[PDB]
Amino acid sequence: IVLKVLISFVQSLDKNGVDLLMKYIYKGFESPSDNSSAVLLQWHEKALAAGGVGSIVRVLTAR
Amino acid sequence: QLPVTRTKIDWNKILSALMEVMQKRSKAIH
Amino acid sequence: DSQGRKVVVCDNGTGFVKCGYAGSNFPEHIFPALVGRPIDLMVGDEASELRSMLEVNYPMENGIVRNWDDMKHLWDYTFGPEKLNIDTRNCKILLTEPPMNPTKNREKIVEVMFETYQFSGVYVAIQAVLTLYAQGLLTGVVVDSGDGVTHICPVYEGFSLPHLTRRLDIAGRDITRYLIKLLLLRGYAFNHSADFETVRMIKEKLCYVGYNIEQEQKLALETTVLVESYTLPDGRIIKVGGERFEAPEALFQPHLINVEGVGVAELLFNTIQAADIDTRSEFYKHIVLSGGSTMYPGLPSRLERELKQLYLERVLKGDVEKLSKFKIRIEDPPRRKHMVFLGGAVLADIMKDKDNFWMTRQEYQEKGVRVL
Amino acid sequence: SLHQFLLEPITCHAWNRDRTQIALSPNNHEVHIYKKNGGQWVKAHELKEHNGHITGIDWAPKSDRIVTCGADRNAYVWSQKDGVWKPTLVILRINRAATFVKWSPLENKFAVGSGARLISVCYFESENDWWVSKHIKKPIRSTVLSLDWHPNNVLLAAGSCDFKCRVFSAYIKEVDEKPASTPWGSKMPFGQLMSEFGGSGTGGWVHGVSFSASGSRLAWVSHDSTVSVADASKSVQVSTLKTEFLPLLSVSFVSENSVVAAGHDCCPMLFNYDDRGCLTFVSKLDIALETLHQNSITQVSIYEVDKQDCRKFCTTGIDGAMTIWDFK
Ligand SMILES: Nc1ncnc2c1ncn2[C@@H]1O[C@H](COP(=O)(O)OP(=O)(O)OP(=O)(O)O)[C@@H](O)[C@H]1O
Ligand SMILES: [Mg+2]
Repeated sequence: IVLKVLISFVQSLDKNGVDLLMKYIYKGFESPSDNSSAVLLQWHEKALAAGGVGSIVRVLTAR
Repeated sequence: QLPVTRTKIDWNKILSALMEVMQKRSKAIH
Repeated sequence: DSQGRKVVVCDNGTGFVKCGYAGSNFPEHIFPALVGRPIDLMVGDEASELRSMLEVNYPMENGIVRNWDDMKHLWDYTFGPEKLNIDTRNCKILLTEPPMNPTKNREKIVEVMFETYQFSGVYVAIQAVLTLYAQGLLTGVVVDSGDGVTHICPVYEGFSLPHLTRRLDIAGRDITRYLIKLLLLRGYAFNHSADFETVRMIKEKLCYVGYNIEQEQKLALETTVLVESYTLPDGRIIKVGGERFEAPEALFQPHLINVEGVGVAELLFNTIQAADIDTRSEFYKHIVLSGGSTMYPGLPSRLERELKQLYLERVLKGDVEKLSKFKIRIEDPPRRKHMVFLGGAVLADIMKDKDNFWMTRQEYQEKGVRVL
Repeated sequence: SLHQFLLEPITCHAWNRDRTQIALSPNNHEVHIYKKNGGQWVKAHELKEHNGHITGIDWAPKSDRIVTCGADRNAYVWSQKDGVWKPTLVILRINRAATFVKWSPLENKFAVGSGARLISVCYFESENDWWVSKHIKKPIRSTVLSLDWHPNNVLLAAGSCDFKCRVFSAYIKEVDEKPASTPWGSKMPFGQLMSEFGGSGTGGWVHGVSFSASGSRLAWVSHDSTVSVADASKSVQVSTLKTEFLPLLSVSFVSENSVVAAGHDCCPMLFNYDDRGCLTFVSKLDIALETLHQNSITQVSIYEVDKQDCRKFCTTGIDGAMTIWDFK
C-alpha cells in the first residue's frame, strides 16, 4: 500500500530487504494502472544489479 | 464334498528338506 | 559330474530360449528360437539380423511342437559347440512344462531325449511351481504372459490346481501386430512378415500402460510431450505419438482386436472368486507376475486399482470402511522375465545329490514309463 | 584442462584408485569404462544389463568393485574375476525409481536413495550369494536426492525434496562393530533420527550434502540459492549464506575450513567457513559463454587423495566435457 509513494519516486541495501522489495515489485505487476508498470519495470533493472539473479529465485520459491 | 485341492486324493503318493531351505529365501525376498 | 556339478536347466519358449547352469542367479545364454531356410539351415541368432532374405519358421506354440524336425536342429545349437560346449553323455537336465499340456507331447520329449542324445538324468517341472520357488512361497497364484497366451494358474503346497486354471488368448504377438495396424494410419507402411522384428523394438522401447485414461488423453490432445522420434536401419525417422498407450490396452479391454472375454483384471477376479472360501485370503495376498509381456511401465499399478474397484462393487457393495482390513498385495520384482529359469536354478541345487528326483536312464531300458 | 568425450550429456562419473580408469554413463542404459593408453582416452569395456535410464555409479577402490543403480528399480554389483566384468544381484524391495548410490568408507555396506520415501542400506550375505537390504523410512516424506557417509561407518546424511536435511544412524549389528561416542549423539539404534535441519521459512529442495574430514561438520546446498554449514562440536548450530547466483547442484569439502561448490552457472566457486561460525564468499575458480563448460555442472569429485590432502578436483556435467581443476 506504500507502493504508491514508491511509484511517485539502493536506498538501505540491507542485503535482506532487497528480497522484500523484489516480492513487492513482482506482486505489484498483477494490477497495472497505466503508470505503475513503467516505473516498476524501470526499478526492476536497478534492483537486479544490486541484488542479483539469485533474488528472483527467492521470490519464485517464497511459497 | 471335495478337499481343498478339488481332486481325488492321490493314494500312491500318500502311501510313499525343501521347506527348511525355502524359509531363508522367503525372509530375504519379502 | 561325479559329485553332481554338471546339471543344466533350460527354459524353452516360442520367442526366446534361455539356458544356463544351476546355482547361478542369471541365465547363461538367451537366444531367439528362429529356424529358417533361404528362398543350408540358418538357426538361432543368425536368423534375426537377416530375415527379409530368409524364410522363417517358429517350431513351437505354447509348448505344442509344430514340427518334429526343427527342434532337433535347435537343440543341437543349444547343446553344441557354440553356446554351452557340454559333453552330453554326462549331464542331467531340468525342463519346463507349461500348464495343460497333452500326455502324448509330454512323453514324446522324454522319449526322444533319452534316445538321440543319451543324457543321464531328466526331470520335467510345472512352471507355476517354479515361479513361486524363486519367491520363497509355496501357495500362490501365477499370472504368466509372453508370446503365446496369458495363463492365470493357482497353486497350493507344491502341487498345482489344473481344475482352476484360466487362459486368455492375447500376448505380445497380438500387441505388436496391433501396433502395425495403428502405425499404418499415419503414412508408415510396415509389411507383416519382413518388418515384424523392427516394430518389436519400437514396442519394447516406447510403450506403457496408462493409470488414468483421462489425463493421458488430455496430454495427448492439448500437449506434444508424448511424441517421440525413432530412427530406423534405413535411415528414416518416424514419429510415434498417442499410439504408445493404445497398443498395450488390448490386455485390459480385449474386444479392441476382436477377442471375446473379460480382460486380465476381471479374469483374475473370476479366478480368485472360484475356490473354497478359506483359501481365498491365501491367494489375495500373494499374486506374482512373470513373463516378458508384463514389463510395461504401469502394469503393476493398474491391476491393484482394477481389483480394488472390482472388489468394492461386486462383493462388498458400498460401505467403504472394511477395505482397510482387506489387504491385497501384488509382488513384481524387477527380475520378472527369467523367474522360470531362476526357480529351476534353485530346485536343481537343493536336490542335486539324491537319486530319486531324476528319471534314470535304466528306468526306460526296462519300464519305458514313469510315475514320478 | 578440458576433455570432450561425447556430445551427449554425462549422467554420472566414477574414478578408480590410481586415477587411470574412468566409468561413465552417456545418458542411456549402458556403462562405458575408459582407460588411458599414454596421452589419449580410448574406450575399454561396455557393461549392459539395465533396461532403464542409469542414474548412479560408484567404485569401491580397495575392493575394486562397481555398484550401479538406475531408474528400472534395479541395482547390480559388477566385479572383475576374469577379463570380462560380471554382475551380482541386489534385492532392494523398492517400487519407485532409484536416484542415488554410494559406498561406505569400510566398503562393507552401501546406501541407495530412492523415490519411494526410503533409504536402503544393503549388505552382503554369502550363504546364497547376494545382497540384502534394510529400510529407513520413518521421518521421510518425499524423494531423497543426496547421500553421504560419516568416517566412522555408522552415521548417514540425507537430503530430500521436503525441504529438510537429516542425519540418521545406519548401525547394522550383523556386520559392523560397536561405535564410539560422537558429538552428534550417544544412543544409536538402527533407523533412529539423530538430527534434523531445514527451518528457514523459504526452504527449497536440497541437492547436495557433505561431511568434513573431522566428521563433526555438515554442509548442504539448496535450490533457493543458499549454502549452509551445521556444526556440532561447540553446539548444534547452523550458519546459512544467501548467494546471489543460480542454484548449486553439488558440494564437497576440501578441508576443515573451505568448501567447493558447482551448479548451473557452469563455474565452480570457493566458500570459507571461519571457526567462529561465519560463511563468506571468496572467489570463483574460472576467472558462446565465457566459461569452459557450456552447460550445467552435475557432479564434483576429488582427483587427489580426498579430504586429508586435496589438491585437484574434477567436474562433469551436461555439456559432455570433463575438466580437472588445480588450485596451484
Ligand atoms: N520391456 C518390455 N516391454 C514390452 N514388451 C517386452 C519387454 N521385454 C520383452 N517384451 C516382449 O515380451 C515377449 C517376450 O516373451 P518371453 O521371453 O517371456 O517368452 P516366453 O515366456 O518364453 O514365451 P511363451 O510362454 O509364449 O512360449 C516378446 O514379445 C518381447 O517383445
Ligand atoms: Mg515362458
